[PDB]
Amino acid sequence: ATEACLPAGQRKSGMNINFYQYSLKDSSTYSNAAYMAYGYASKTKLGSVGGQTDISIDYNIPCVSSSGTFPCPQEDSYGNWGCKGMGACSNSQGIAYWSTDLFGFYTTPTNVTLEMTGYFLPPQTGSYTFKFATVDDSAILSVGGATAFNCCAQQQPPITSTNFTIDGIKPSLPPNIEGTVYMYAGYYYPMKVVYSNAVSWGTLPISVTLPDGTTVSDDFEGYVYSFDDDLSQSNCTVPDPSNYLEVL
Ligand code: NA
Repeated sequence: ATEACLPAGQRKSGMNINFYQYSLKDSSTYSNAAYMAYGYASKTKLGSVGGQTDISIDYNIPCVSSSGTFPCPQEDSYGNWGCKGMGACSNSQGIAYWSTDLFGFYTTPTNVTLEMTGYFLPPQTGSYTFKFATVDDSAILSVGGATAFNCCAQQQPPITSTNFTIDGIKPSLPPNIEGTVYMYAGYYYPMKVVYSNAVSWGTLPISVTLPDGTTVSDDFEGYVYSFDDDLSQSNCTVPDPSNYLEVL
């Protein structure tokens, strides 16, 4: 069974996002499981935002044209280089860019690592299939109190588990990388996404298919929550929700 939790403190809507330094055009650091599970936090912490319910990433670099500067959808880049409907671009694909596109935090989405944490609250008991439609550049998803982070300890340093629910670590990988978790209604499941980009475009389309077959994509409002740490809440961890002994 996947470990879940019952935090007793004030629930907040959305995930916390911590941002950490990642070097432009470093294509090797994020290829390692240890880095993606926890090593990212040994680099400089850039900052954080909270309360985020729209969690998909779709970062497009600028195209500087005489008609102005506009983000170029990845699929519209061509040549050496232009953007369809904009002509040739005067700016490089290969430098850092500053934007608030990631969760409103002003940083360099071209080169950054971020950690999303929160608790997923299943409305229905059954099999949930999480998916990343594509990954630019490297990402993991972990679900469970022994795999994502410890119950009632959302804000602590990362745990060392490499038992990822979705392993999207840059070796490129196929599209539509998926991992399934059997979940019991009403229990709060620790959830961690770590995402990294080294250059240019960044993409992580996150979705989950519910037991009833419906798909929730990008906007996880009503499903994801945060709690401030309470390391003193003795009963918080539920190692096997299918054998929890009290009334939920
Ligand atoms: Na990229």
